[PDB]
Amino acid sequence: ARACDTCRSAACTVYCEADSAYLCTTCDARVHAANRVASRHERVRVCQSCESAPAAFLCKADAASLCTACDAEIHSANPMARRHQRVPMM
Ligand SMILES: [Zn+2]
Ligand SMILES: [Zn+2]
Ligand SMILES: [Zn+2]
Ligand SMILES: [Zn+2]
Repeated sequence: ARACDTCRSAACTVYCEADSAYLCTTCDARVHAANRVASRHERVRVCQSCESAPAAFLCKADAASLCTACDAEIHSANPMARRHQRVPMM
């Protein structure tokens, strides 16, 4: 798994575009509790397939938030995966 950019001792779980940062859950809380300005940052779950990119699609059938590339790889695999309905997370 991609490491947290601040603590570099835990797997990242969220991605913050404004900070351009992959963060584990505790570092995410510490960074955005710092003040009201930071607390407005919108964050997204890190892809649960590759765990190295921000997720862009939620697939409830797979119970997985996936980045664009993992979403395409997983759902082109075969005709059952191809019918999965995903929710754009934007
Ligand atoms: Zn961390
Ligand atoms: Zn942020
Ligand atoms: Zn991915
Ligand atoms: Zn799926």
